[PDB]
Amino acid sequence: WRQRSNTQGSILINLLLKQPLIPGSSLSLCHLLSSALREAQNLAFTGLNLVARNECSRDGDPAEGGRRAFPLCQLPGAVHFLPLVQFFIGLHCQALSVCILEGFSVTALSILQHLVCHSGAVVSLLLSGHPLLKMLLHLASVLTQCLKVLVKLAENTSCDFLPRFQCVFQVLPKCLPSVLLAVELSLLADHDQLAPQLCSHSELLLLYMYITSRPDRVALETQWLQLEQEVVWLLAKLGVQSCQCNVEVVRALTVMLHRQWLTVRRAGGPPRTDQQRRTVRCLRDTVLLLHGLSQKDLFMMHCVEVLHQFDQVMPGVSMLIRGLPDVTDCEEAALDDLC
Amino acid sequence: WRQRSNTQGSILINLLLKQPLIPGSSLSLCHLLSSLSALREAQNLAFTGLNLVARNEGGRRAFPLCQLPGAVHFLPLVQFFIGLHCQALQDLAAAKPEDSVCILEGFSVTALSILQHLVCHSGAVVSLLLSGVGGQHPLLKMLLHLLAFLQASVLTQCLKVLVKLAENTSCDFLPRFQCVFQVLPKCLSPETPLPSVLLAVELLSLLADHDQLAPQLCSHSEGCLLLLLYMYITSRPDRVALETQWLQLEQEVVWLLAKLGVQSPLSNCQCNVEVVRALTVMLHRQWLTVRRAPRTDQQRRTVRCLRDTVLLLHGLSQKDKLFMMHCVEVLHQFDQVMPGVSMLIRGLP
Amino acid sequence: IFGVLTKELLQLFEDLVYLHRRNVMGHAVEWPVVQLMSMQNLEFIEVTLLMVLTRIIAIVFFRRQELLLWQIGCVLLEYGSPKIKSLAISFLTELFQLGGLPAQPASTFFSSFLELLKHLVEMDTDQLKLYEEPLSKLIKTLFPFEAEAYRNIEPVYLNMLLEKLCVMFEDGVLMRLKSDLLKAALCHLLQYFLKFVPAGYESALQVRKVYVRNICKALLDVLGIYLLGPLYAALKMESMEIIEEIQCLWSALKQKAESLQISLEYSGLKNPVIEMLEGIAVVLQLTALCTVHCSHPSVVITWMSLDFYTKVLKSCRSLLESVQKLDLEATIDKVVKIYDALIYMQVNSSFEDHILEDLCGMLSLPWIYSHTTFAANLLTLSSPQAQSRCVFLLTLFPRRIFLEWRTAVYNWALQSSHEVIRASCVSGFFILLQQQNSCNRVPKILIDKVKDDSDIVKKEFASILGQLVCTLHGMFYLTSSLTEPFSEHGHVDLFCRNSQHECQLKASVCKPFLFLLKKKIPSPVKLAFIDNLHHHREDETDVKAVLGTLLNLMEDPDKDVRAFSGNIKHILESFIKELFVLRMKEAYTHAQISRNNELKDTLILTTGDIGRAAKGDLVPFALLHLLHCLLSKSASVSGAAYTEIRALVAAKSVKLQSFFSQYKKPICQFLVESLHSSQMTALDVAHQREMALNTL
Amino acid sequence: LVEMDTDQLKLYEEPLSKLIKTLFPFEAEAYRNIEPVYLNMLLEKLCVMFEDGVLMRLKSDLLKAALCHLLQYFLKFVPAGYESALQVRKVYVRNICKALLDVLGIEVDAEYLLGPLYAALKMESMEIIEE
Repeated sequence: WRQRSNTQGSILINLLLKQPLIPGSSLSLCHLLSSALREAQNLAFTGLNLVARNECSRDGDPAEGGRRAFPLCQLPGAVHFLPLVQFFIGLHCQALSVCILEGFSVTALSILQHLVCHSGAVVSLLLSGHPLLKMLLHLASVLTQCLKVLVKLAENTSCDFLPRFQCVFQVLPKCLPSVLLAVELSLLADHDQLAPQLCSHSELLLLYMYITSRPDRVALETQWLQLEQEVVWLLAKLGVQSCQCNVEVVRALTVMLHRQWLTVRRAGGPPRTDQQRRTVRCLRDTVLLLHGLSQKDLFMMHCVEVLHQFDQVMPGVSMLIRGLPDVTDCEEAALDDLC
Repeated sequence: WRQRSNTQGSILINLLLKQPLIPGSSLSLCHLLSSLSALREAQNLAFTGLNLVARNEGGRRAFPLCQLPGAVHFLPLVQFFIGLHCQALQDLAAAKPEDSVCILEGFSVTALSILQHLVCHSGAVVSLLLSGVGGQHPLLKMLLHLLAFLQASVLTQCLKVLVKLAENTSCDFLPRFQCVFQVLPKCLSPETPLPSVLLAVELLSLLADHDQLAPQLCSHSEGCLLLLLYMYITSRPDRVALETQWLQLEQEVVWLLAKLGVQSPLSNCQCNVEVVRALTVMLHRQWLTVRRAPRTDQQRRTVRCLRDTVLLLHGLSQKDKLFMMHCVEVLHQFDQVMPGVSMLIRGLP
Repeated sequence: IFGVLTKELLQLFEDLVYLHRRNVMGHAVEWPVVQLMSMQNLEFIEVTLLMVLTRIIAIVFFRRQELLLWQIGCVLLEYGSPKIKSLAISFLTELFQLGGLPAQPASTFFSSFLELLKHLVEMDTDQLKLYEEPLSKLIKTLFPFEAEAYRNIEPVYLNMLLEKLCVMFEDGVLMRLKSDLLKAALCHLLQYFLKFVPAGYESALQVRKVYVRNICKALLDVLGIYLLGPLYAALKMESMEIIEEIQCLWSALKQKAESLQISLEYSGLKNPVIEMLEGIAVVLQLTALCTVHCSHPSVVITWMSLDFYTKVLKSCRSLLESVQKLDLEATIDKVVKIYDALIYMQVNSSFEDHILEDLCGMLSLPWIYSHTTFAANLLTLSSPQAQSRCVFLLTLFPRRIFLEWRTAVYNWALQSSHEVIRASCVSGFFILLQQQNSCNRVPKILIDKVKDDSDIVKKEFASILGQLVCTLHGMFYLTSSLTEPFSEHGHVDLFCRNSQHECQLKASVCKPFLFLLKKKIPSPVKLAFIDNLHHHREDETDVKAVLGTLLNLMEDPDKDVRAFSGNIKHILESFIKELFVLRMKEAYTHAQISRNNELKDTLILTTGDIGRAAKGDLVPFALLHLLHCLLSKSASVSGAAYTEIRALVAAKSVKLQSFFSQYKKPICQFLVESLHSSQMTALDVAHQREMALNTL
Repeated sequence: LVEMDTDQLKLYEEPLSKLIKTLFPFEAEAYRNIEPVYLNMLLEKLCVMFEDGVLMRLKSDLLKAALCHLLQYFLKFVPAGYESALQVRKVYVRNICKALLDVLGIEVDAEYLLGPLYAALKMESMEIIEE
């Protein structure tokens, strides 16, 4: 790694640096840095750029055990960038012209996500509290993006330590399109281990109702698939853990299901379209979902009240599934059981 | 090449990155780095060029400077900044506020000085300057226009950039450069600062590089441009230069005087008469050293200066047909110089 | 003609570089490099070429035509191995001193330094012999002791230095055993940027201070298990950073010192006896640091306790009893030095009077006699420098316990006078009583005891003369320590080193010590013979006797020691003229008998100095005699005089022609009289007049 | 990639490359499809070979067809995206345009090159659309 690994992180620093940097923001991040401590943080940022130049941070944090799969680079001087991030936390503090930093702050968070990719240790420093990250947890779409950067941080975070990070967020309600992207949480299920009890609830179903709603205006087929992937992650979470709310999530799935397969039948085509290919993957997932529902139970009786509408979509889907490349035999076996 | 080559370019990028890496500059690159939209596009391009420099790591080369299409693109972004500085210089001529516009040009000039460092760092930027409009670069031509116009220090830095280019630059490129010198001799002033005078000595080095510059000569006295500049060097008032630093500027001048003699081509000349007076001024510095009678780096330099004087003394006899006559005007000093020479002999090992 | 030859030589140099470049590629090798070519043989030819080249480079001195060879030289250095690489680096360094650092070498020049840093962590001892301490000195040259080049050093270069900081002690390579010349260089390197604290806008600053804490872990290095004394000065610099910066980690370092104390606590043997001594070393520096440093607010902040230190010394005193006769010896001398350090730590005030009495017993420790609670029992319990250190411990005590004993100890110093111990006695006599100095009396003592005073001891006597002589009997502080920083690698030697003279003296009152300095006296050097006078009435004939000593100075065995000039002028500023004029006439007569220009030159410089110092016409009249010398032929004379007249003007703050009317007048009439003397014996009429007119 | 697997690379031939073309920016393209971080430059390292446009140098015409797909990717690259500069693209994809003229100079049939020629028609057509 060494310098060659360092360049990729530096390029991420460059993207914030590039006019209007990344996302068309006017600030270069260094430009955003342009009180006395904040000026010192800007000096620190130049030093971090100097750290990027050395390439010392790359080929750093070598052990891959526990956190972020294959090991992240050391990203030494990530903390100096973090001090600049703390300065970003200081900007817009009164809110937490007006909120001018927010757009810069979101850019800083995106840079922070690149930094999180850059250092496994830097993620550890944020977990220790960092402290600014805890303040961010204490405090719109950019905020949803910041949560997504946190989700990348969670993937970086080692198991159990990540559970501690889930503990760090102040409230499940506080965690509760761009919001839909934030829903597509799923990372915590991906970080399987502790917090299974947190996944267990009191009455989730409301989120399933939102999936039934298809509220986001874009209503992208890929976006729907991402919601479906989040539901699949929830299904995986339920298996790790070991109802009427589950039926309500099923009801949202059914509204998607009647369109699924029948929409494919109307197309009468192999799913060349990426959304069409995504639908084919979703149909295989639905067959897998049916197998999961069979594993759950009781569950079938709740399924039965909405079952007749589901079945009319299902018979066409079963023919569609055998044809589809995305559909798989284990999902198909559940479909055969439905047959 | 390989990783080491990439690092050298990265260090050059790092110097641009430091804000203000130049002393007296609030930021270098960054907010300093960035039609207004065309300039913004150039700033985005410059970030891309730095990324390109990150992506990719005997005499004519001189110090090797990496040449990149991306380095050229970064140079083009630098040229756009230079154009804004050049526009500021035209605005200053219009101006009769203006200092703030000048400060922005100075920021760019500091940026150019980083650019000059970048030019030493990258072969491609120098090659673009070498190509010129068709000659001096059109971006280079704008810099020449700035030369025609803190601002003086920026001009000295630009001259330093030309000198760095000159070691990289071919003798022919120096000939294209020549006559900028013809205006430059007019530009040089007793009022202008000693660091700028050191830059002028670098300009003298540039004259050695180009045969046409070599053709311009101290000989022909006042009519010759070189003799008048040499006469200013001979006076050695060095009012801007301070203490050892004043001596160091003099030491650089001594190296330049030595260089003309080393060159095969080099009062009939005003400068040769001035040089005997200049030798006496050096002798006065030597006499102060003799009174001290070289732990100090300057003191070691003074011993080096005395060795330079010994080479100078053979040259001084060559400079004036009436070598004795030059001595008679400087002769009371010359007797002191002989005493200094005896002290120097004790110093010599 | 040389330049054309040089151009051919440069092409030959380029061909050798090209052969190196082909080797650098490491792929295809050119069939012909000439003759018979061996790559090692070519390197052997190149090393000889470089030494000639280094002389040639100074001779070259060509702008825009030298850095590229220097840039080539760093690449050549990478090709070069060990000493062969080092000699080229040294040639580059000499060029570097003349050219500072080339802009073109830029990062690559820094890279060459970086390669050396990589080399230092894993360098063969045989490779180290090839490596040059002077090459390390050139690295020392690269960052100035003050600001200089380091102040002008590139921020990017500073970043390379920061990378260097990660290398070595941050690496822990510095803790790892290293060749001493390299280790001293490493200590110098921390000093060059960190000790200077120069610049640092490029440097981390507050981030750097955290790096400095990492550097502090590096600073312990071998620690409990040279540069460290240099580091100890560097550690003192870290303490200096705590001083003032605290005013508006060191405690952990104190804890680390406590851990070394804990090893001593487990056993006297358990503390390395030398290592415990090393911890004791710089304890005085710690005393200088913090509250001493604040002296030069609340005092709530506490320096490491003297009582805790005294207990450690008591453990040390037990350890010395513990040490075998084979054990201790020079190491024991180091333990005594630590006891001396404790006395330095006490500085103006001993923490304990009983501890001070213990210290007097400690000074005798290995050898006693002459001038004690232990008394016979301390003898019962069981080096020229060591004797001097024991004398120093007695010197540090003034009066108090054994105040009479201290006079007896001075007698003991008189009793043994061999080598340093004879020298040690001479230092002891000068510092024997701070109180005795305050009362005014002839010093006598050792100076009275030996007329010769030894030769090294005589140099010590000159140092004693600075304490006495011009310095007044009344005593302020009574401490010579002042505020010393670090005297390079020099041994501490005397514990204390760093407006009119010192806080009426007859020339007869000076008596023999004044007598001992003489033109006859060997001197070589006059050295501290100028002493106190060089650096707070009615002498009359005695003043004339002092003037005769000044006349011996005027003869000057060394013209440079005449030294007498200016230092004498300051004394003059503080009846003499008739004697001075006679002395000048005698000097001229002596000069004529010598018939030597160099002797005359020393006199001419002296005459000029006397005039510059003088606020009176008679010195100008002396200048007029020099003007008569200016009339005289054989060179020097008027050309020397014109410089002298300018020198007279500089002291004069003269009005030039307006000054000249004041300058001339009756003196001008004297000048006319000198012209009249030429008229009296023209021996050339109008031709004689023309030569006079040129003088006019 | 042009010579990484040797004969085995020949065995993958167009398909390993075709999978790569499908994998990034295939038909849909978009800012989302291509990472800003890979940037125009990640495309550019492939692009310098494209500027050479050595289809004859390339072992497989089908591999060239994947390269032709890459030329289509260059057409996809034209658009407004983060990490892409239009002036930079003219600076970069100008030699590749010269390479296409070279392919025009010595081709028995346009073939995969014919798709590149349509790509040559593209952008040149865009300049007609603007300038």
